[PDB]
Amino acid sequence: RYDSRTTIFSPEGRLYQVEYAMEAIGHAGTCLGILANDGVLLAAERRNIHKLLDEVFFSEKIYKLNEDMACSVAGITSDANVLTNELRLIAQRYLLQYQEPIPCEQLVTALCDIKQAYTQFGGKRPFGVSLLYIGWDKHYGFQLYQSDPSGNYGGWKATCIGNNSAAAVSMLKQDYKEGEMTLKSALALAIKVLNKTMDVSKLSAEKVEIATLTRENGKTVIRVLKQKEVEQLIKKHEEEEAKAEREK
Amino acid sequence: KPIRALDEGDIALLKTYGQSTYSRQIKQVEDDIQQLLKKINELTGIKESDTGLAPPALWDLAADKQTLQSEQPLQVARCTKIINADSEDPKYIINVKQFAKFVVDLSDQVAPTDIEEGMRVGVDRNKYQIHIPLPPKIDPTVTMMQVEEKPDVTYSDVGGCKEQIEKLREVVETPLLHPERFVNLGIEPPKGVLLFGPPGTGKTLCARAVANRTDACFIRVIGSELVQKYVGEGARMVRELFEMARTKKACLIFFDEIDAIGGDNEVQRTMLELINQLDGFDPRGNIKVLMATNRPDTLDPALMRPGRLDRKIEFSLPDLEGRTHIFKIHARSMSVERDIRFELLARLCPNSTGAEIRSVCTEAGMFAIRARRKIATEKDFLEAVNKVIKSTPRYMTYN
Amino acid sequence: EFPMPNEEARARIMQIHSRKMNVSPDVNYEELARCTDDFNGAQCKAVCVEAGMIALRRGATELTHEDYMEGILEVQAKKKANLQYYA
Amino acid sequence: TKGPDAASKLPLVTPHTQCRLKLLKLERIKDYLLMEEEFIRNQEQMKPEERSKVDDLRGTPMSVGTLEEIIDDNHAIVSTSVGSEHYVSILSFVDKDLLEPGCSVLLNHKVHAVIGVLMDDTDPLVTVMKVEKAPQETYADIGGLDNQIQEIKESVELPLTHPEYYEEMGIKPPKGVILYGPPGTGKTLLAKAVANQTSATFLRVVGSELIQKYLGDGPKLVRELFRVAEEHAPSIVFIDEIDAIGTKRYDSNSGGEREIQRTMLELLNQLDGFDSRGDVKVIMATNRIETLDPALIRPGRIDRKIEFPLPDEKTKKRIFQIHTSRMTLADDVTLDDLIMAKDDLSGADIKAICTEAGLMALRERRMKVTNEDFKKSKENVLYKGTPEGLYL
Amino acid sequence: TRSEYDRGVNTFSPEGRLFQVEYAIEAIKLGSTAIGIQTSEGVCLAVEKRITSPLMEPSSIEKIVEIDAHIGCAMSGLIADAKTLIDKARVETQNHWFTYNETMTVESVTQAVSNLALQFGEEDADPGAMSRPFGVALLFGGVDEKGPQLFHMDPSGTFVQCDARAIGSASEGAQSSLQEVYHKSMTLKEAIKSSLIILKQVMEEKLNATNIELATVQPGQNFHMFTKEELEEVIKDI
Amino acid sequence: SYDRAITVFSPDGHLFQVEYAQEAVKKGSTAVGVRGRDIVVLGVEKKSVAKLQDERTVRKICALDDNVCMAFAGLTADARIVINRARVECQSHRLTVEDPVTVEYITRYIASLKQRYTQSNGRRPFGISALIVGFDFDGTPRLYQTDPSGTYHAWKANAIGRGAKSVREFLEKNYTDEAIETDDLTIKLVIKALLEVVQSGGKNIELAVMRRDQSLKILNPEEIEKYVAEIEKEKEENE
Ligand SMILES: Nc1ncnc2c1ncn2[C@@H]1O[C@H](COP(=O)(O)OP(=O)(O)OP(=O)(O)O)[C@@H](O)[C@H]1O
Ligand SMILES: Nc1ncnc2c1ncn2[C@@H]1O[C@H](COP(=O)(O)OP(=O)(O)O)[C@@H](O)[C@H]1O
Ligand SMILES: [Mg+2]
Repeated sequence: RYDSRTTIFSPEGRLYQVEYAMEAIGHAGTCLGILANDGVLLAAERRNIHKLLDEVFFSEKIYKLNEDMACSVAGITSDANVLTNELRLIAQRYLLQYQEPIPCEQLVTALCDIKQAYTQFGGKRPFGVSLLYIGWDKHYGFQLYQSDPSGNYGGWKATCIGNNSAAAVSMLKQDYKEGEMTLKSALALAIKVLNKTMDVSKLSAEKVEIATLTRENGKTVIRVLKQKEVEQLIKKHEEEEAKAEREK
Repeated sequence: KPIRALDEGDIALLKTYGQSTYSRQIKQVEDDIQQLLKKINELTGIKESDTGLAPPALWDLAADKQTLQSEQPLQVARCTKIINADSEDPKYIINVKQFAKFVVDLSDQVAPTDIEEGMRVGVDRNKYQIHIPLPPKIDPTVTMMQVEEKPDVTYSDVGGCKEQIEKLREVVETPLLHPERFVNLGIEPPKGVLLFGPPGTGKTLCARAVANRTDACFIRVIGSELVQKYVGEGARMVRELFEMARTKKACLIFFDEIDAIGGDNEVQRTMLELINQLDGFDPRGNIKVLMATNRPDTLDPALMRPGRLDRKIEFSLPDLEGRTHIFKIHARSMSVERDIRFELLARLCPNSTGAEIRSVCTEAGMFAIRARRKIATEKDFLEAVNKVIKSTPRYMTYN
Repeated sequence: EFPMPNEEARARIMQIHSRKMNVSPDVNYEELARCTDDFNGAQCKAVCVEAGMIALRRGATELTHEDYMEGILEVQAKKKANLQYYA
Repeated sequence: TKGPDAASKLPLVTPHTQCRLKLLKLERIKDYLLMEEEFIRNQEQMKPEERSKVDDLRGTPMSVGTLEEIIDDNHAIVSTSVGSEHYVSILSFVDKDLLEPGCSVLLNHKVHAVIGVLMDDTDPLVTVMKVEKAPQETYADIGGLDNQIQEIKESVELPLTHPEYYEEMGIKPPKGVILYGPPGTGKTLLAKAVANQTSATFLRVVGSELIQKYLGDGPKLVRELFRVAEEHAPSIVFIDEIDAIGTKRYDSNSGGEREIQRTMLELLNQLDGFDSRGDVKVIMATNRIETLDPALIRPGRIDRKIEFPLPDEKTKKRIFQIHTSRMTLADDVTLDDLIMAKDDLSGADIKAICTEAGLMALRERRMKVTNEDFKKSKENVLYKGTPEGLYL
Repeated sequence: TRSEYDRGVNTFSPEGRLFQVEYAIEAIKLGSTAIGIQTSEGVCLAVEKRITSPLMEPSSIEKIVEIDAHIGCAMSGLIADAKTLIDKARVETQNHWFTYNETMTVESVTQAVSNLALQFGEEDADPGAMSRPFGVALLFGGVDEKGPQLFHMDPSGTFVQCDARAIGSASEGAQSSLQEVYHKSMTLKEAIKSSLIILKQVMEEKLNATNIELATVQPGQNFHMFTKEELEEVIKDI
Repeated sequence: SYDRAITVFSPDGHLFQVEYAQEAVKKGSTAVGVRGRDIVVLGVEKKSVAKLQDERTVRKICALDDNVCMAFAGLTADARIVINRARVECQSHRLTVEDPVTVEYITRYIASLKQRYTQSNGRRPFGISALIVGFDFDGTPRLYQTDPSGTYHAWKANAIGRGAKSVREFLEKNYTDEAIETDDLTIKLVIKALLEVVQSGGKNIELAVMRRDQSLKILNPEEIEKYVAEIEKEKEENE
């Protein structure tokens, strides 16, 4: 059949290796990002915390790339690390060449060009990694982009990739009020999405990984939600859910 | 929004509400129509079969009563090994169709000489003794064994197989027409040839052409016939056809679709009988066998051994000149214009068998019929070859 | 072990397969044998058969060795390719 | 031979809009049916030696066998239905000229001498395989497939009607035609339409029906079917689902596979048996055309091959018009958004979409289907490609 | 079992045949017919356009191209493969005009083009080159010191002097016709009439202005491709 | 067999990988380009964004240079790569010869790049088809179509992507000399060609127009509704 090296074309025109790289992301941890009026956030699931992981870390799924850049990863760990290192490399190369933080579109296109080159030629397996870039620029303010192992990308305001990503994005689009969400509403929506999309009746703060990017006073600050902060957020959501169910 | 089951009130309202005033009458009339049709079909019935009674001018009723009482019914059986009768063991194995096999004696009417292995023996119903041999009396005008004396197709009709037709000419004519040349060259005349090539190449037609030229009668035998119901006495079939060929003058035996026969108990009887009628029959006869099937290997290995079928003629898909000749041959029998570019059509159908060519001509005729024109045009042939052959890519990268 | 007929074995095979045809002594089996390099057994029988066939093709011209020569040329390779792009 | 016993074919009522004209036409048909039943019943009421002795000579009961050989004018080789065959006599009263290998001779129960011949023997299977009531579907009920309908009419209708063109051009009428395409395209509907408009005997066959358990019953059934078709000439044989027996020929090991191969070789032989000039044509339909034997579809056996592609946009809208021609649609239903959506909608899919839209309308206690009902129905009935984003 | 020798160009068949090169040869039969005739007064090239759509711009379909003012070209095969072959031919002609400052003969032109061809099975392809045989047949015509000259180039890299050669989907029929309709002292005008006659006889569609491109090279004038009006004048006679 | 090898000829002389790459364009989205007396237009079928995708970065029509534009169909990533290479080559050609790149030159470069990507193993062919439009510096209307095989052709009005055959027949039946007399007539022609396949109108349609050297502005979503309203007005006018 036509399931050999990626540089092959099915008679119907499909790139089967690229398609398998697509469908492989469904095995990765669920991560989503939402665009709010005055902030952006990345919510990711810690699928593997058994009992004895040191948690010596800043974020596993979320990776900071530049003083204005942050992204979440979903795919094979090796390709994840390679893509993140290349992201840092290209961002700093743009900063050196132009003395300006790299735009989100430009960096995303650079990474996607690399990924396409990894499926265009050479007999090399495509990067089985899908990304969710978060950042700010003077060109378009706050932007969210969802990458793709095929080398495609798209500008989104709400997107979930990983396991159960289809249902998560479906309910998210069913429950997204564009242009009228602050950071708090976006955080609550992300918590509700993670509740509905993960296989736990009461998800813990350990399984949740949230990082928020916000531009304030001339500079953009990227911070991951501390343990106390994320615990307070999830408890606020569970009391909101309790209020909703008792009212019903 | 939960679906709500249609309540009885909703069912009642929805049924009547908006409806034709005539709708009730229409439905009743249609139902009555169906009931009336059923009633007619019930009251016609009982159509009389009227079995095959001849007019009373032919009924000798007393004689039929006497033949009913006297004439015994004999079951039909297939005989088998003679078990060395020689008047000391007058017994034979006979297989009474699906009933059973038995070992039976003769009858006073019959003699040992006309009973051997393999023919149809009429055994009785008590002792099962063979009471009359019933030769299949096949001589089959009701089925295959074409038995065509001088086929209408001639040397001009066959087109393209020039090398093939020349090899066939040699083998089945130079001994047949000039026996003295083979005699004075000290070589037995070619015992036969196996005409192998892809199906539809026309090997049958080329054989019939040489048959018409030799003025020797052409015998075509199918294999599926004696694979299907007429199995068993196929040995006697080929026995009697070879016999009548001996009675006949110079002949041309031709086995097509023989792959079915070659590819086996009664079948094995058929080819060992033809071994007896080819090796045992002197190879000097004028009953030359013309073997022909697509398969060059499925034939039993004991068949092409020397002293038997000696050469093989490899038919191949017609070339450009062959294809245009076939096109002209098939279009001669059609109402077309006189300026049809048959070379163009031959070019447009590469690697196309002769059957595909005749189908292309037929489709051109149908296309001409479609526009209700009595004469087929070149455009019709172009559309026909576009339809049959090929059952942007070749126009945008090649040029 | 059955070895490939060497030269005189080739001649012997040619001879054996040609005793039923009215072949004259004008022929030279030894030359045909030394022209049967790489030939193996049944190939020589095909040589004899084809030689007889063209002896008929020449017009039933019995008593010929040139037919044996041409037969040695054609045998299995009787089809002549006529293939382009070969210098 | 007796001519074509076509279907009943009650006259079609044209309005179909539940109006007075429909009532008039239906009442007229009912009136004619009533005067037919009156006549048949009253003529049943009004007005009332050698044959008995020949019945006595025949005896009781009389077995039915198939003639296979005739040695002399007073002896033959009949075969009972079991499979056994006997050398039996022919009594005088049996009309000889009707005796032809393959008939149905009537045999005495004891000493199975031929005492008569049965013109009509058709076994229950081949009898039900014959169409009696023409299907209500018609070419008007077929949307699109103009080329397909045109080809089928050229194949099984033009030789039946005025055929002078076929021999005027010198080409043979197309012996047999096969329809292929994805499931639900219209292969069986186009055969129903042919049966509705035919003037010849139509023989519907399931294909898998021909196979029978007992040895020799399969080829016998096929032989009887085509013998009926010829004897019922002109006739049309519709072997639906030919792939049930039409699969690739392979060497057989088990007895059942040998019987299956025997049945198909019999079918192929009998397809070869009749001349193309004969007025018996075969029509075969399948979804897996590629899995058929490349000898049943030989140009010398089945020249035509009618393709049934998934309907295009205009054919889709034609089918939608046909299946919504009996609905009480509103003025808002565009019906164009549905045929827009680049999908693999077929005729069956469009019909199911219409039915589902009607069911949505019923679900809203309304009998007027709207665009929203069609919208939900299309998603409801469509089950189950390229990832979104690769191909723009 | 020819399949094992089918894959790849570096595999020899038991009959010693280069099957992939043979397939490249047969890939010419998918190109439109091109006819070139050699005459003492010059050489003419006639081709079949095979217009896919009346909307297409005819000038884009380049069956006949100019390698140099003194030489002409006709093509049948893959458009891409040809384009590379034509560019190499023009580049080599200009290289000869640079180094030797003379008009290089059409025989040397086809020699150089064949040198670019027949290089599929070579190790010099490391920087990047064709790993498969070129699938386009070349018809080279022009005038040189030996008078007018026509050369046909084989996808394997073989070239031969042909007095009248036809390549394309209809090489066999057009060549068979040219076999008996060609004559040595045939004039250029009657040669062009003969070429158009063969093209009409072999074309699938009727003969008009947009079905044929016509080129001619004579010792006096340079390479001339027949314009619309010249095509009408030469096609009204036929 | 002979299908899973880019540089292997089939027995019938087909490079089946190249044809498969060509067919992969048919799975894209319709894009029709028409050239007029003074205008060239690029009509594409825009995929309807569900609820969140930013249309600003789903660019289907992209400008290689100030004098050339192009619309692709068949693979977004390969399209992006060839777009970047095309603009890099346009800038390099303007560096080498200082005059703006003619449509023929950039089309030839794109075709040669795709060809060199379909002549060796380990290099998958660019599975897109491009419609190059623009004006040469002398002011002539030229439109070009590039095939994944690496070949290019000159078309007066061509369509690519899915349903390109139907739009092709529409243009064959409707491309007239007077149909391009004015810019509005060409716009009407291209809109009608698009609505032949994308029947909804309004949205799902993107147009870019090029008059004589003005740095084309893609028709923004304020007059596309106006232009389709004029189209409907004419449509009810003649019927
Ligand atoms: N062209 C058409 N116009 C109208 N209705 C159609 C059309 N094609 C199919 N249909 C509808 O599809 C239904 C089923 O079609 P049909 O029985 O002909 O399918 P088929 O192609 O023979 O399928 P299969 O081979 O899978 O049994 C019909 O009852 C009819 O209502
Ligand atoms: N060389 C030929 N010249 C004319 N007709 C041919 C030729 N070859 C095949 N045909 C056509 O093929 C049809 C029958 O083919 P047939 O001889 O049965 O094929 P096969 O080679 O399998 O025997 C005839 O109608 C005949 O006209
Ligand atoms: Mg069906």
